[PDB]
Amino acid sequence: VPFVEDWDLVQTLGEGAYGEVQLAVNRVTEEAVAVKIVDMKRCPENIKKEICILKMLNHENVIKFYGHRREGNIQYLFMELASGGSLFDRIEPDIGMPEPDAQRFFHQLMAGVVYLHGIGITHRDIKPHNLLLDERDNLKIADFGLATVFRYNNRERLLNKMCGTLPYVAPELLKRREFHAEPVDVWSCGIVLTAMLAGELPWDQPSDSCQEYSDWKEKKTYLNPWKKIDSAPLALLHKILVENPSARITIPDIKKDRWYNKPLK
Ligand SMILES: COc1cc(C(=O)N2CCC(N3CCN(C)CC3)CC2)ccc1Nc1ncc2c(n1)N(C)c1ccccc1C(=O)N2C
Repeated sequence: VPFVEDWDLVQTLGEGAYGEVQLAVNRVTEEAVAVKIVDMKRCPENIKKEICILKMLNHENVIKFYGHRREGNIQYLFMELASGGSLFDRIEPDIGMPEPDAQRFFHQLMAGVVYLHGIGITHRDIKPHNLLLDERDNLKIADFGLATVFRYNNRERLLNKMCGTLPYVAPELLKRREFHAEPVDVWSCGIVLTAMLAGELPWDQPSDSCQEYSDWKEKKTYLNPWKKIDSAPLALLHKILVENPSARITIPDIKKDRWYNKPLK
């Protein structure tokens, strides 16, 4: 039975490259939090950056950082517990989920992304495994290990590093030497929305050599996953998944969309 200062580490909630996440229970107060354990030896620069960004975050749709402790080579990051687990586990394969549930989660995801963008942070790996749920099914954006600053002192910096998850990544990230941060997070949110409504990802990657990607650019929406999605949400996906990032819809314009504003069950 291991432990750190006043807390005991009681079960493994997830694993991952750098380490694992444990459910941590304060023996005394009985509060329960999640602890991300990282083996600094197994990079120490990387956690310096992650903790720094983590301390900036204060929003109801973003995971909260409570503090940390270095104990020799291991860093313990104390963070909010999302006891409903992941959005990934609410998606039925080949089905999706009810449209009203998808719309609610989409609203919550936009609120968290507008918050991050407004403090000049980009997440860079939005996908259902990184979107967690509290006990009342409120969404929380999680995993800031690839996050970075894109605006500082009111001045934007373009990105150049390749990163993320291929099926969710925007096409400019594969084709351009440097690109703007915000339209890349908007694109990944569009892939999430397709997942929630269809239970299927549309392509392996958004390249000219991928047939499924070519089929979309040729507007063949009688094919899957598109043919499973109602016309109203499909019209929003046509404005998000636009190849040219400067023609792609922005978040203030998403908030004006017809489906975004439709009252549902
Ligand atoms: C009790 O908290 C968690 C539980 C589980 C999990 O295995 N289940 C099993 C099914 C369970 N029920 C759902 C409701 N249903 C009616 C019954 C079944 C939901 C929870 C998964 C994750 C939980 N919480 C959690 N918090 C923060 C993380 C993190 N993980 N990890 C692992 C992360 C994973 C991805 C990205 C970021 C994190 C992370 O940084 N933290 C802090």
